[PDB]
Amino acid sequence: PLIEVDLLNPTAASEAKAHKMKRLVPTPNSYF
Amino acid sequence: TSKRRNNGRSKKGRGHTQNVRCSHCGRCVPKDKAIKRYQIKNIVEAAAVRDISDNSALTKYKLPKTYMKLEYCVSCGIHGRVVRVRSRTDRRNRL
Amino acid sequence: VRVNVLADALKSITNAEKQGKRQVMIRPASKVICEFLNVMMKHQYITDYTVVDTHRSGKIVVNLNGRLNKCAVISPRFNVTLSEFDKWEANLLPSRHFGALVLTTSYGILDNTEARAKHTGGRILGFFY
Amino acid sequence: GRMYNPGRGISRRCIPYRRSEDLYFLMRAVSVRHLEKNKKDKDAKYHLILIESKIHRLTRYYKSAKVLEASFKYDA
Amino acid sequence: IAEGLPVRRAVGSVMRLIMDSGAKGCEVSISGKLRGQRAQGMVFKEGYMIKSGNATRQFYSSAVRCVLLRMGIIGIKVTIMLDTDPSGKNGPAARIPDV
Amino acid sequence: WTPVTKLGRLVKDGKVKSIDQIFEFGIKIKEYQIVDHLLPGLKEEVMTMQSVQKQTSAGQRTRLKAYVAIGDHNGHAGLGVKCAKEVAEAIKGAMIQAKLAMVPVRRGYWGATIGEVHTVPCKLTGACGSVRVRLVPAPRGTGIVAAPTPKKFLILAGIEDVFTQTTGHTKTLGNFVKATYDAVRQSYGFQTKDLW
Amino acid sequence: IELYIPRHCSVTHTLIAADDHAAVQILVPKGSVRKDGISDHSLNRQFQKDGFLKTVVPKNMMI
Amino acid sequence: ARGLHAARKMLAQRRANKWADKEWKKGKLVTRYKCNPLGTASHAKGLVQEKLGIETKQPNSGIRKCVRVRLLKNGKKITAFVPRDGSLNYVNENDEVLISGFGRRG
RNA sequence: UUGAAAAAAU
RNA sequence: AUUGGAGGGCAAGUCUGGUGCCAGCAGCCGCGGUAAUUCCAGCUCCAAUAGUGUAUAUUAAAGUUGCUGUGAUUAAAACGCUCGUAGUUGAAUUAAUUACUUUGAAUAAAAUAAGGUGUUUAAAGCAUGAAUAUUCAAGCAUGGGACAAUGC
RNA sequence: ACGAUCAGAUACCGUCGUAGUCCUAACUAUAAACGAUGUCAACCAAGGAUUGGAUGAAAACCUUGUUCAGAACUUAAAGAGAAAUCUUGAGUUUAUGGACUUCAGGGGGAGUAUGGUCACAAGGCUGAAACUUAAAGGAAUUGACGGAAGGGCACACCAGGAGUGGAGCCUGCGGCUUAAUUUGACUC
RNA sequence: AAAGAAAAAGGAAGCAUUCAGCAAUAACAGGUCUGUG
Repeated sequence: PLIEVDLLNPTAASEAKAHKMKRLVPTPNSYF
Repeated sequence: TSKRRNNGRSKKGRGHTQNVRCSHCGRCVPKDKAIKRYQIKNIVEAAAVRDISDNSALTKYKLPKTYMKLEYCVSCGIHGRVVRVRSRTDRRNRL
Repeated sequence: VRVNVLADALKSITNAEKQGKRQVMIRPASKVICEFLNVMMKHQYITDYTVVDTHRSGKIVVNLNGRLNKCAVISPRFNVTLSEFDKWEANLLPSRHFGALVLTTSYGILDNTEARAKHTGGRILGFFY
Repeated sequence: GRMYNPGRGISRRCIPYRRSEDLYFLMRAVSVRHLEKNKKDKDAKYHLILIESKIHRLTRYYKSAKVLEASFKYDA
Repeated sequence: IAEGLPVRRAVGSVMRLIMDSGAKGCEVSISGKLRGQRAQGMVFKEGYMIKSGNATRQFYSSAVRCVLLRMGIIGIKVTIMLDTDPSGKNGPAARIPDV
Repeated sequence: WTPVTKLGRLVKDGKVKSIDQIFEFGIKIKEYQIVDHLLPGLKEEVMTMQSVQKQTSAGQRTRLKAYVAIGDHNGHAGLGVKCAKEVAEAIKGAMIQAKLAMVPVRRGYWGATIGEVHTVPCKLTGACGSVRVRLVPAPRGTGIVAAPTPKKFLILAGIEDVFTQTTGHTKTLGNFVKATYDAVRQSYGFQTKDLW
Repeated sequence: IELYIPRHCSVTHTLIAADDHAAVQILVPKGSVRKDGISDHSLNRQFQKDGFLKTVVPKNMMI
Repeated sequence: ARGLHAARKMLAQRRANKWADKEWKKGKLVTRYKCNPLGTASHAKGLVQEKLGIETKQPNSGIRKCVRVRLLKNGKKITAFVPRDGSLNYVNENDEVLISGFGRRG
């Protein structure tokens, strides 16, 4: 986006909204 | 070059649309390229709507309305004053 | 498909600096991609970078400060003889005191300023203004 | 993107960050060869050609991996 | 013009001379075979100059001249827009004094 | 004489000494008389005369459009365009616009830091219309290897050794000089290493 | 050898063009950046570094 | 076809794409030695057969004096432009006349 | 409702 | 001491007689249909100078053959679409050949650029012989394995 | 094939009618087969809205948040272009190189001839030269023009009055005539 | 909200009160060298 944000460290709220493969470290959304 | 961005028609993701017949000249025109107008008209015009009510055998009869959808082509759509030629920067108006 | 991982990386950095971005992300990180950034850090065209470990050739974040003008890759790496350096400097670089080529040699990745001193040639990876 | 249809899906499994048959399933070609009853199904005839080349693509690769002996040949 | 000076300079000097002599505007017209066999015509103007009205009788100073050249004849017309010195005010004018 | 802008007053009252100070801070030169004071003795040059015609219901209103480029050989150049009925005013009206459109031209060396500055510091290309002119640094030997039309301009800008490659419809003198002028306009916008 | 030492943008650290008229200069006691709406936010990243602003931009946007 | 090992496609493409020019192609077809009345010769000697006058094109007017000349090496017929004003009188019937091209190449 | 054409160059 | 020109490209005449879209000049744009800056002539100067016009062919301009270096909506030009062999191009990762790269050896002279050398200068000539560098493509031996091709 | 209209109409307008239009089986393989925009891949400003899913709140449908795929749209003071325009590129290109395939080299001749090949056939695919010519062509500006539209105006017309054209005569013009019947002007 | 439009009364005169002269930018290859010293 035009409004640049810090991406080396992401916010905890913004990580949970991104696609599971588009995070800084892709992690599954499944439990158990 | 391109006088219109959508080439006059209104099809984007389909390669073919069935033809329809123009209501004035009967010219085969595509479904999207056609000019579609929906007409609502009472069978009895306003100059004679009260004439029926003076002598009507019923009591609370409400006169119905005619429901016809007219499709024109460009050749007699413009000639019929349904649409007109617009300015170059006024062509984008879509309301 | 992805033919050259370096080619897509450099154009990401070139486009980012044209938009004034402060740091950009390159999803793949090969050995040459990291090595190429090391050549551009000695000239102080970038401040520093990082290599996130993702177990799938993790991303790289490049920190840049409005200094990189045009970093580009070169289509299949041509064999640059030592005597042939003058041919490429006069074309690929803007001036004799500004540009910096990048080459790959057996002694590791080197730039044109130092590879001439080491007296060696080899293939060419790209350049940066 | 897909090999034949120009669709680009990115749905995947994501094996987490911690460490603590395909050829047989394509012989779909048998199921389509339905072709005998509907000989005019030109859309299934085209889709069968794609599947036939898919099998003729794993055959060419599995042979170089020595999984299948070089005498393997697919016939209906 | 008889001396051979170009119309762009010889006329311009006179057309400047009238300008700083208190004249509101001037009109100089030259026509003839000045350039080639085909005829041409140029009309020069500076300042303010009205053309329609009775004021064209009480404010104009016109004169028509013809100069014979080696090739033919050239006509020259000069009309000068006078000022308030030939006393008399124009039609459209208010000039409201302020206290 | 009789300035009306803020910058025009300071130059008239001897508060601004060098033209480059105006260029350094992006100030806009809104009067041509300012250039007549900071840079006296400006060489004049008129590249060509073009007659443009407008068709009307009676005839063709022919008007003359003049391209001129002025600037001392020390490193300043400009270019202005103006059209009017009379040829005398077309050059006269182009004097003003060329003065208002002066830009500082940066020059450097080619191989060694030996006085004095002769050539462009690096490679630049004028972002004109269909014409694209590329400037290449040249050694002390070769002069301005260029077409006669941009050679007249590059002499005024002060460059004495340069190499040019011309692409596009170069027969259009309106865009030929404006390609070179735009090439030298961005000479100071290119951030080299020494300007860090 | 240099006509003048050119100015520099304090937001993106690139040179200021000789005729970039849309540029500004703010003294409290580039043109292309301004015309995108970034000049408002980019200054906030620069104001807060020197402390003129305290808690206007979140810490996850300050680079 | 930019690849380092693809030096056959690029060469074959240029060999194919070079045949489409109107100028160099004339230098490899065997037509200069066959259809050109001059061939590769600078000048052609011939014999006069007929005196003819070709009217100019649409914008211009007038009759251009010319002669129909039959060569001695090929025997073909070519119309030749008599050079100067009133120079048609100098030429005669059955005499050696030199014919050598024109300003436009070939 | 009908409604065709305007010799070549300056 | 001549050749060609004196409308633009391209240096040079706002000179006088004839011809009246006819003769004609013009590589191109064009100049001539009774007031020719271009024709046939009379006067002058413009470029070169033992030189100068002409016709053909080679090269550069031509980024109009394009690896360096083109264009593909409308100027010329994206196969109607898909499958597919040859061909080209093929993600990251490891603390036996070949290619690549640095060196040498040998490598006809003449010639290319020249080292030296007042044929009076120069073109020349070698009257100390420049180490003279030359070898693109291949081949021989060798330091290195980043990028690469070959499969256990 | 008739009937109209027209100078003619062998056409547009009206009426009738064989092939065809429909299904099967076998051929043909061309279209403005068009988004006149090849296929795969990385980056890419702001905004509304839509189709199919996944995840929360609101308790299958409806309102809303995050995210993936798809056909599109609005703005751009930015990028490109010769301009129209393009932005899910026609951007990242004289600061020129991500990988691959095809096509084009001024306009005619001409997709013609010959040769080869496929098809029952019409035809398709491959496909030049001889010769001829300073232009052909692309996007936008002004003007003019429209048996194109919109808005206004004029004894231009409507409602009329007087008439001219018809008759004798004055006069001018063309024509004939002559020794000469002097000449300029030829729609407003 | 306005420039303005219309009726009637008054007024000698209320369509710009009516009719007239001058009347711009640019052009015709319009007529006159049978008007001229």
